[PDB]
This record gives sequence, C-alpha cells and structure tokens, in this order.
Amino acid sequence: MALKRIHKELNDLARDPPAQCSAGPVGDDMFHWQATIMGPNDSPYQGGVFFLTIHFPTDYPFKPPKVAFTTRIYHPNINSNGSICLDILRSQWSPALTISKVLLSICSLLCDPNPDDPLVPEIARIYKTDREKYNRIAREWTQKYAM
Amino acid sequence: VECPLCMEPLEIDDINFFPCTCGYQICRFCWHRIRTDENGLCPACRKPYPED
Ligand SMILES: [Zn+2]
Ligand SMILES: [Zn+2]
Repeated sequence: MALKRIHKELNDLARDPPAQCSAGPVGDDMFHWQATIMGPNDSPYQGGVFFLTIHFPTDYPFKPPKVAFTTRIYHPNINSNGSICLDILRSQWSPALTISKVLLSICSLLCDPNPDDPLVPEIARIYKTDREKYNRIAREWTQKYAM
Repeated sequence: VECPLCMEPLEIDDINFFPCTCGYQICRFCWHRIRTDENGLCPACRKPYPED
C-alpha cells in the first residue's frame, strides 16, 4: 500500500545510491533506516562509515521523518546525541518527499555547515566564531570514528 | 508506473487522475491518504488540493 516506499527506497539507494548518501541495511525496525553518509572533499569530512538512523512514523510519506544520527560525527548541525534537523523538514513539509531529497539535504549541509545552532549550540558556535577551530577537530573526529 | 507517494504501482485509469495540474499524478490509493492525516496538500507545492 504505502509501506513499500520504505523498502523500495531502501533498495533503490542501495544499488545506485545518490551523492554521498547510501542506503542498504535496516535498523532495529523497518521504519528505522540505517543509512550511511560520506563526507565531501571541500570540507573536513571523510567517507568512512557514518550511520544515520532515520525513524519514519506510520505516515512516513506524509509526516516529517525523525532523523537521528547513530554515529557521533563532529558536525555543527549534527549534535553528539544524534540530533540532526533538516531545514526543509522544519515546520512540516510537502506530504510525500523521497528520502533521496532528505538525504541530499544532509550532503549539502556537509559542504560548509550552517551557523544556526540546533539542540546544542557548542558545535555551531565554534564554527561561527572560527573555521579552523572546528576544522581541526572535524577531520580528527571523523577519522577516530571511522571504523 | 509507480506513484512516488508510496512507491507502489498505479491503475490504467489512474494515470489521468491528478489532484493537481502540476503534472503530479498519483493513484487514488495515495491521494485519499493525504486527505486523511495531512491537510491534503501537494507533495511538491505545499498548496491545498482543489480536489474534494
Ligand atoms: Zn499508491
Ligand atoms: Zn501542485
């Protein structure tokens, strides 16, 4: 009926994944997408293996999916606890939007993050104050968390 | 043909069934859902559907 979208997009972004965002395996639940993202070449973010557990509700293609990063990555817009909020997913959104667009939004946020702080401002404040201050730790953290 | 609303197939007579003239066609078993939990908006416009 409508659940097929979860598996369809899962396999879709598994065989031929878009830019940086890749899918494949699932989490503890079918509505718990365990996607993996890769860092860009311009910003201090490497590929490695960063998991992002996206939780879809009973209205996945109608209600904004709750994205919760599994792998703690040092990103000004990605809190250490996994708090990652998408700009286009803020204040509702247009009913049915492919996960590809949602994931691509994170990719665009990887190339030079946003100074707008989310849950914990620390990561955004350091970026807003000085780039190098966050650049040095970003590339270090992404490496130490690259298993 | 599969509606991007649920990644599920469509009907022959559903191909001409579009609640919006923005080229966005979707099977009846998809549009009805938008009018159930959502405000009945266009998945690529955020605007309310002219459909009943
Ligand atoms: Zn459908
Ligand atoms: Zn429209």
